[PDB]
Amino acid sequence: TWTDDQWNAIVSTGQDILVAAAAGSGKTAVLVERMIRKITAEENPIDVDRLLVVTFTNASAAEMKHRIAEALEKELVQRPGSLHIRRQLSLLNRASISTLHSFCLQVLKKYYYLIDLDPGFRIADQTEGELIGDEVLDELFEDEYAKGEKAFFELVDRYTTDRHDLDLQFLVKQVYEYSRSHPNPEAWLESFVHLYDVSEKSAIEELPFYQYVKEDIAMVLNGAKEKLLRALELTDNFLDDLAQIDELIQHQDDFSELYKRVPAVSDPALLDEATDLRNGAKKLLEKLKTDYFTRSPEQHLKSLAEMKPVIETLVQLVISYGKRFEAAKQEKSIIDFSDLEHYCLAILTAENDREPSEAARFYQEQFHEVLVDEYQDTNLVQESILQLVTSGPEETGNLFMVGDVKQSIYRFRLAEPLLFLSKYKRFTESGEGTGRKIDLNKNFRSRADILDSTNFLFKQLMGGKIGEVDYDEQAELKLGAAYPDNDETETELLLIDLETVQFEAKAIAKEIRKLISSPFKVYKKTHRNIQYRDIVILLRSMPWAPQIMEELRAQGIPVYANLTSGYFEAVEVAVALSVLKVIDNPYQDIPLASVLRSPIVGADENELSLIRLENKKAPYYEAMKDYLAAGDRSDELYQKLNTFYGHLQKWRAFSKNHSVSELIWEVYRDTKYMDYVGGMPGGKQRQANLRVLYDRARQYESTAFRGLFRFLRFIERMQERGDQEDVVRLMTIHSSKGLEFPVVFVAGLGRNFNMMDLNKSYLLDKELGFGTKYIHPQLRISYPTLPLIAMKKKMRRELLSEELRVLYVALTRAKEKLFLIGSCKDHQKQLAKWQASASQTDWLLPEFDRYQARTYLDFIGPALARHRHADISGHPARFAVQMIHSYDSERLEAIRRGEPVFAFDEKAREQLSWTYPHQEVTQIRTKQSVSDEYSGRYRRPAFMMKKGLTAAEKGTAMHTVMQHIPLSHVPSIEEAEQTVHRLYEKELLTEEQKDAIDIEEIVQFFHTEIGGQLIGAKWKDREIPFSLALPAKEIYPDAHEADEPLLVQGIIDCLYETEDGLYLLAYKSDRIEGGFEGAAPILKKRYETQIQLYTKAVEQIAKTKVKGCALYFFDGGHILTL
Amino acid sequence: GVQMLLRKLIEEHKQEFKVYQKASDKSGFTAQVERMLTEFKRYCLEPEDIRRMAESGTASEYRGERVLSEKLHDLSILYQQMEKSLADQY
Amino acid sequence: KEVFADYEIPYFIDGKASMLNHPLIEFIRSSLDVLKGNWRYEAVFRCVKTELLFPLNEPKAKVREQVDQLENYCIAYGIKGDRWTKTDQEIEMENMLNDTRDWIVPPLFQLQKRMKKAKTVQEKAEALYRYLEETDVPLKLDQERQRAEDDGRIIEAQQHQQAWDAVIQLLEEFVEMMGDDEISLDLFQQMIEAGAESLTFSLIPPALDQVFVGNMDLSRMYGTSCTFVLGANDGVLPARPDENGVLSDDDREWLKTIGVELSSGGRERLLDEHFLIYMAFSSPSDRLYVSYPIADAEGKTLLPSMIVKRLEELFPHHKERLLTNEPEQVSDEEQLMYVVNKSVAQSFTASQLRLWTREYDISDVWWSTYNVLMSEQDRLQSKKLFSSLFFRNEVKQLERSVSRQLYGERIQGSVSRMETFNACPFSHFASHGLHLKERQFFKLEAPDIGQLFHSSLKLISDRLRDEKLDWRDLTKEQCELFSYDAVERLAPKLQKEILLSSNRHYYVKEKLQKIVTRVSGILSEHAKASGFVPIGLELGFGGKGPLPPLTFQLKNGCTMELVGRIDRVDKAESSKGLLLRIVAYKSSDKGLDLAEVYYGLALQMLTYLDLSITHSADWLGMRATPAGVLYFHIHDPMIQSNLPLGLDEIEQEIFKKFKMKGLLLGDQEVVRLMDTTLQEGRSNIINAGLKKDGSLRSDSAAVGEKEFDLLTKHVRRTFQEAGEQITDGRVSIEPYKCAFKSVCQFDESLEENEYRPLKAEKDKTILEWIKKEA
DNA sequence: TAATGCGAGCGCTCGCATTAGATTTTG
Repeated sequence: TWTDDQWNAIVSTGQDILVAAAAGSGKTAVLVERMIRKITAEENPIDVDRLLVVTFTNASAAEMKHRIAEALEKELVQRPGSLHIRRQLSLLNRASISTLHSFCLQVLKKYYYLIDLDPGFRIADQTEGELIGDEVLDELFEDEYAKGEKAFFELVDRYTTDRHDLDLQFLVKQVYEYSRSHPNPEAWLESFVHLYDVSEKSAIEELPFYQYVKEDIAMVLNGAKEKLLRALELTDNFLDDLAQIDELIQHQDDFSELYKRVPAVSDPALLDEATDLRNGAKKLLEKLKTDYFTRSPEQHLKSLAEMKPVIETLVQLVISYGKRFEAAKQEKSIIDFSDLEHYCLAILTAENDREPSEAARFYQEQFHEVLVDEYQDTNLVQESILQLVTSGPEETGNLFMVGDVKQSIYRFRLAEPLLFLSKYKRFTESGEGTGRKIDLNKNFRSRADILDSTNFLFKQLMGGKIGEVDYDEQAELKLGAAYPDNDETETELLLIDLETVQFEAKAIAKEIRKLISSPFKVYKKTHRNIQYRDIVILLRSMPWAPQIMEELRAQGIPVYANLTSGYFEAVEVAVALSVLKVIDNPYQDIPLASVLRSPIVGADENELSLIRLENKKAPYYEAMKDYLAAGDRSDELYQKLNTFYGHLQKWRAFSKNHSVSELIWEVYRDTKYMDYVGGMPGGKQRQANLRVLYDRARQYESTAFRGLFRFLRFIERMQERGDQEDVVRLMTIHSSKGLEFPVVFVAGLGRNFNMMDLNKSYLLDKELGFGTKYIHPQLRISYPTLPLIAMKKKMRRELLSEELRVLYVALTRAKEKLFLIGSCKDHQKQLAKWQASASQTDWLLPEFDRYQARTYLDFIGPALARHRHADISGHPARFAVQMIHSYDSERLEAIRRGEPVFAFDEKAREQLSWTYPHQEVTQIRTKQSVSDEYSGRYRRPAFMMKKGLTAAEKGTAMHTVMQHIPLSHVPSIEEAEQTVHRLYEKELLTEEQKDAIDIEEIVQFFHTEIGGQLIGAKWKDREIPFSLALPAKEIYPDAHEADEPLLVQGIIDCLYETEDGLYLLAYKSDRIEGGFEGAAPILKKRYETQIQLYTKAVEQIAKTKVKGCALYFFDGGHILTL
Repeated sequence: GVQMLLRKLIEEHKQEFKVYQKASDKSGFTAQVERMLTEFKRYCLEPEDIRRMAESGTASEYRGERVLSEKLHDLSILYQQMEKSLADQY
Repeated sequence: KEVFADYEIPYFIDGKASMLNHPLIEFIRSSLDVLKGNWRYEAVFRCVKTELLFPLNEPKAKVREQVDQLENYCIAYGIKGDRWTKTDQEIEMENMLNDTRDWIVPPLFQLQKRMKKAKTVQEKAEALYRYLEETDVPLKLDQERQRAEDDGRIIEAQQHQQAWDAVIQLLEEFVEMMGDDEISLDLFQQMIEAGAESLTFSLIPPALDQVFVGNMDLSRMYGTSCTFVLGANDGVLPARPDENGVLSDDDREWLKTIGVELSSGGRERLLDEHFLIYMAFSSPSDRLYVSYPIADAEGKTLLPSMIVKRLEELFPHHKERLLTNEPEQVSDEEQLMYVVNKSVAQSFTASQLRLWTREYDISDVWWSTYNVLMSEQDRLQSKKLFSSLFFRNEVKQLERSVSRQLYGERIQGSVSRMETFNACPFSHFASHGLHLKERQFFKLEAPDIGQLFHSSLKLISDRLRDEKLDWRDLTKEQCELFSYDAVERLAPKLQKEILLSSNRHYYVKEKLQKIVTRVSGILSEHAKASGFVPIGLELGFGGKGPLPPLTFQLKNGCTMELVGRIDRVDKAESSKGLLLRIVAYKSSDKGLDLAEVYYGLALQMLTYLDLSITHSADWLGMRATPAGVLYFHIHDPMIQSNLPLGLDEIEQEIFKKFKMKGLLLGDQEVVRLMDTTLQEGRSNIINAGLKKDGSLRSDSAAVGEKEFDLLTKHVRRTFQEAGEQITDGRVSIEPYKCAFKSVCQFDESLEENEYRPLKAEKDKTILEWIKKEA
């Protein structure tokens, strides 16, 4: 069965539909069912190709195709005689089920000629793409420095940490990358200045950015009052402070008035804690003063209007960059992933004087409906692409989108969930003349306590400006699971208060084994213990991954986290690169030593120093050779070196005729480094690291770069900048997604969020555009600009909403059990801070205190306190808190030298001594010609060479004629010429070949005894091809072992039969006269072996016999018999 | 060698293109045309045959037909100009 | 090719092999690049390292030794473009660097002449060929051909002269079609470039006994017993309709209905997939294997194709096997299939011995395999391999005979060298022991930037004394006028004239200037306030210089003559007598961390002070007391204020940014001598203050003369205990809580390798620890 | 960036200046 909501999503049509699908909604299943209906139904079925389904991975697309299959055959068995359904089964491979990028590509390949894009264009990976960026960038900057424009230096001096210019080009990249998130990048870039164009005559409360200043001031002022009011409840001074504040609240609207007021006017337990709530006022009111009111509204205006010239210079720079960047790609027929979407948008839009081009008209026709998953993570460009292929205005139309804003965790990639959310507010639950929206609340996948815990937390957290979304019913998760009633399913929180991670990782490890030893069996299925693989520990970041992993392996099962970088500081990698470096340029002291001290060579520290002693001034490379040359052979250190120096020269030569990936593999097999590395701690990961180096070289040979040198820099660039088994899976929350686990640990909750984004002298924003500090290079003074502060106030509450959703995906990835591990210093006092926040009724915590949030803890803690004010505490959620003080043999030794002392003892020894019985033949060529690419046996350019022929070519010509001469009778000199000419006419002979023929030497043969015998014959044939099978050794005496037959293939020039027997005839253009008496013996055995093969070929194959063989020679017209 | 020739033809005759005028520039367009001509020969379609087809779609209003004929037209130019430089001596 | 090579499985591949990796193809390509990109040294060496440019008859060995050293030279000096076309140690070297470029430049240079010269194709095509012939590409190739055969590789030997034919023909057709058409390198090269990509080696002829590895489309087979089908993944096997060509599938589909039949190409091909899959599946007589990878080259997920499902429909009870490089995941039987070869046996068995020690029960097939490998000739090799089982990166102590001849007779110490040893004993051994060098680059590093400021400061003084002027007498005008000249006289001679190499650097010039100009004005203001007058400047400490070397005597023949550099020593007369202090110019923010001094990471200033103090006696004829150690921050600061300021207050804020950090003496006088402007409150010149009573504030970085001699003596003991360890030949690897890190190979997971912790200490805490020492 | 110190002015306040203390997420 289905839900009414799922039913709605499945069958609803006639307009755009937005499906808000909560975690475990079974959206996938309903998505499949929907298409299945339209495709396989009685009324009016449609083909799969008439649908457009976009997924965020090709894997999910592929999985989409499989279910669509599964159900198709099912519907096919029930309707065995359906021609249409069987056809659909064939369309799944041609159908459009893919990522948007995968679609864009299909579009570019089809309509490439509409823009300027090379077919067979190549998509560069994000690495080389940026490598090309740095390149064109350096070119641009150099040009600007050299051009000496005044404005440019003003920009440089201003944004560069002078003594250094690096910081500037990052800003340019940063800005450029941002603009690409817009349907019209350049326009948006020129939109920058519009903000900086003001006057002291301007209304601040009017312009765009003040919207966030207004709201900021509101919160703080109110947060002050509400923070003071309690001080009043605690029980004259608070009133003087309060009355003043209310006074400020009266003028919240007037920024100019605030500049007048704000700056100027502004039990031992409950007694000393009430002074803190008063200090709160001061602190809040003081930060408010410094932020906005330290300098006049008029001063802020002038400051901004002075920056305009700079902003303009900066903009045109980014634009010039983009142009050069695009040009560089074009040269190399290259596009980015950005280009993929923009070139698609270019094709879909043909604007003249905005027109949905003919290309778009095609897709609007083809696609009866379009389905988009994970819609909350859509960008503006994609959306404008979607609206471009979707046919019809919103009220009608075929746009179908599913997702959940609450699960939007990728805003740092510039995805805009407001797009999804703006439609959700614009759409009605019914479909009356508008977009139909549908909610999927039922979670068929998770246990009750989870949904209750997750629902209880975010009810008090997600909302307003910090949630961006109102948390309510039709939003709250609902129980659909049939999980049997069992306990110990209560959500746990373990508060523990460099070693931080240690105390936190231990605690986690503990209750894990508490789950292992104890049963806690996970579940018409059956119960089963924890396999370790059913428990997962989610971190928000991965600085702790390596540490946590360690001790969680120190006791019990190992830990598997999917590590990203730290790859270049990995020892294996360092050494491997060190080897490649020495192969490139042996003269590198450090890289050379790196290899010599690695297990690859294994030189002692004394041995290393012993080497230097030979030559103290020369590079370490020469010091090494100097040791070799003079050294003695029975020397161990010498043996280590000579072996290495041997490999080096091999690798050196190997690389110049092979690729980098090949050179790498060869080095791995020559040194057995990859094998060796698999035999040491964490060797499994080490081997992988070592083979991703190989794969990266593979990726590298498809790039616009080549050679070993470049590869080194390539990898060097990656450095300088960016870089079934049962086990605890340690991974980031962001990587969880549709993944799920019976038991989930979410740790590091007592740690700060990353706000580093809000530090620098500038910020980028979709709406407000560019924002920066006021900077005067000559006066050496700078300070935050009003837009800058506004952009930070906004960005802080948008970053915070994102984190709350990151925490929302974490708790929802749980099936049965949830563990929350946080950390701090003083337990009680924070619970007192938590108490302070937990007072206000209405469920949704104070909008300001949630704003002040820093650690995940500050979200949970207070939202948790009130629990264990009727429904709040009474809410069916189970929590378990724990306050933690945070303080509480022979075989190896045999292996170390010799061997130990089994069931397979006998088999193993045989297989290692085994050889291939027929191995001697495995290298021998099957077909061997005697004169097709399957057989075996200083040229100058024709334009720079002689005007004539070579002995070879002449001979080839001389040969052709003999084989075309009529054998009816003896030709005369002219009868021969006629033939030669006809061969010329029919193009069996080149003009050169024709003029090269010596007719006398051609007619001469037919006057010989042999010639006349050829003429007179019962039967004749020429140019006779043959294939003879011989035992392999009969040709190769070297390999005697195997008797397999090989094919010798050639052409017998001539054969003729008389009343005597069959005779063989061959013509040879061999050089003779320069007597022939003395050449005969030599010629005889130059063609000796060849003629025997012929006779053999004839005698063995024809089962007849060849009596006599003759060879005619054009030089003097000579004949010898064999 | 055919592509080299083609790149020469796609130069001069470029401005007679109804569709690929912009795509003629690109070096990956020569290989695409080279492949199309091969197919034309293998399937016994002479330049005269393509010209013929090109004006079968000319002036019959189904967009996609019009475009198709326009590309068949450009190909026709290169096709018949290739056969003209390969005539009798290649 | 790689796998079967290791598993010793002979094979035959349908496809041909590209020539883009062949020296001849590379040599040509990179040659055009040489003259196109205006002689980028990267391209030049790309050509020279195909060694087709190599001199004739000269032993290649030495040639590569020279080519490499020439490369290193060009990398550090940024040699590019025109720079090419334009005693004992020096000669040898520079007499190589000329010879090398002397045979490299001409053949490649004379080529660009002919090239940029010729207008049409044939003549540019001709110029290229003459570049090949005059360099004897044919000859040098033919030679290489032999080496390949001598080493048992005839297949590789064939491809050489075979490569030559490809190029020549490439030109013939080029000049045949567009020969007399006019063209210049831009399009010319691009055409040659596409020519290379198309080039192909001859198909390798089949052998009598091989595994046939081919495709699933136009490959043909006969009498096959066992057939393996690879890549049965989704979107792969039923190959998604390829999108290529000039005509879409709609165009072709349409054409059909007009009575014209073309190649299928679009959706028909997909219908034809099942026939080809059917022909592949029915190919073998005995066995059929259908396999699909789960992961991806990079690790993305891969699903099986619908065919596997269709197969599981016809064979619903068939189990599917699991191919894995982790033997422990399979039964003892399959585990016996890994021992096919010695190499592969070794590779796997090593990985098994590892996992076993991890308390996992491994199959006995590997123990049997182990004992076999230990019973044969190369037992040693496998022994070295298996030694990985217990590989703790371990450092053998330096013997006595080694360290004595390595480090030498006298250990001529350097404060920095001592810091280095105290940072990591191994790092010392790497730099001063083995004398290792980093490849030098054309980049201007941060360190050698400071050397500029010094040499500018030192230069300004000389100018001042010449005009009989002092920093105090300077005007804002002169401060700029003087600073700029200083860089002018220096800039050219700094770091391979890199400041003159590009345009960005000549903007870095005036930058380095504006900074010096501000610091010059700061020193002036500092001098009009300070009562400390500079005694000596850039004082020769140790070796050959003003002072004597400070010597160290330690047990077991330990002679340490350490040398150094004293930036500045200043003198001030007080009622307490003579006062001395040291000032060192830095680009950093802070100067002294007492915690950092305990472990001997910062010995610079404290050691400089001692000498000045000690020798002060027999030096000038008076006894000195330490005023302290100071660090001057050379920079052009940017102030950040929410308070609107006038140029008056801005000058102040900028001024305070140069407040000196360090360690002072804790008396009212010394403070007032270093800042005579200060009466009450904070000083902007030095980190100290005064309460109304005349006592200095607690915030003061000042300490008693006792604590100074305490820190002093501690440092003395540090040069001692660390001076002996060196002679004792200690190379231990012990980083704290590097350029030689790739030699260190420090691995924390690998046991016995530990990070020796350093604690963050309230100055007094360690000030207390050093108290307890003696 | 807060966040303590340390001085004053007058158990409260400001104001100056240095110190500490942690820091990413890539379907």
